[PDB]
Amino acid sequence: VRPWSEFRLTPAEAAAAAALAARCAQRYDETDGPEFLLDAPVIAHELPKRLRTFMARARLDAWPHALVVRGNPVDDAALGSTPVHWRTARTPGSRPLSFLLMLYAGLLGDVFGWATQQDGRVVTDVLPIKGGEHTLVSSSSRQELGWHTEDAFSPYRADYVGLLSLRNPDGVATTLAGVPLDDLDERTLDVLFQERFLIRPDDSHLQVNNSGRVEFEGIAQAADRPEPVAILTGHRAAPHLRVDGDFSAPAEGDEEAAAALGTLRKLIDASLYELVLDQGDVAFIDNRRAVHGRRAFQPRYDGRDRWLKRINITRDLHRSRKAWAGDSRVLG
Ligand SMILES: N=C(N)NCC[C@H](O)[C@H](N)C(=O)O
Repeated sequence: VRPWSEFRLTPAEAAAAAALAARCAQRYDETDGPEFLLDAPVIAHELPKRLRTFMARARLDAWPHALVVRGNPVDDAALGSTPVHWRTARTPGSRPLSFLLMLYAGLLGDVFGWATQQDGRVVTDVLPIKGGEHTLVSSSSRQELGWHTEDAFSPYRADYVGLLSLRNPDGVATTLAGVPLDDLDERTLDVLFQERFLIRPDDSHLQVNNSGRVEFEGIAQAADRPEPVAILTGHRAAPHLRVDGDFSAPAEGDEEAAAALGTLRKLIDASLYELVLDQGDVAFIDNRRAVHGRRAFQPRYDGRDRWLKRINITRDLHRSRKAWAGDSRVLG
């Protein structure tokens, strides 16, 4: 038994999906261009039927922390070396796989980016950046990426975070945890459902981690003057989760909130588990049910580092209307 739902492509299905992505790469100039953003969800209807059935059903299941699709071929020679930075990471070798991720994502919802993250790209990059080993962002390595809800600070955070493993030669684990419902007593649960916590945007939204835009103003407002929010929402028997293990804090001087958050931290630490995304594996993490992170690892810096493409997905773009930063697909 596993806490995520898993699908493995047959070689023929994987080949068909790859061919569709390659065709898109031939026909559109970029993945984040207006044209492909609009067309991808309909082109995705041509993906292998068994995969479409999996995506449609698994998303409606009550339990999974992620939807995992194994078996997409990746040829390291065609892919080329791991980029040294996200800025130069739209390499020709990675381009078809970026289209593939977008097509899969279009089966689950509306893709979007952030004006304040990797230049507002929709398909973003996860890779280790030399000098940035001990940071709190996804280009870290030697320091573990602590568990968190993606963009916890924001009402407009993704419903799903998609990850496509381009290479992962040393098998570094992604970490996941759900709400620790088997261990949270009722009183603690009660407190976590109340608006008694603070966050802050994570460091990926800092100007220094981009190559402004007015949207950085909103990040500052969120960091300097966070509004108290709940950590748990929805059904008490299956709550949605909004927390960042590093940045969450209790409301000022609220020791009962603090106790609940401390207990939560301990229970999530104790229940955190590993998912290894091997080369060609794709995961869609349910960002309402689960926190995620990434284990510490020693970076290589030899051209073959671990490298993922990544994408934020919402079930409803209109929920972030307020934050539509000039365009509906880049938020802030
Ligand atoms: N490090 C913590 N706890 N949170 C922020 C990490 C996030 O995954 C951020 N969006 C990033 O990609 O680096």
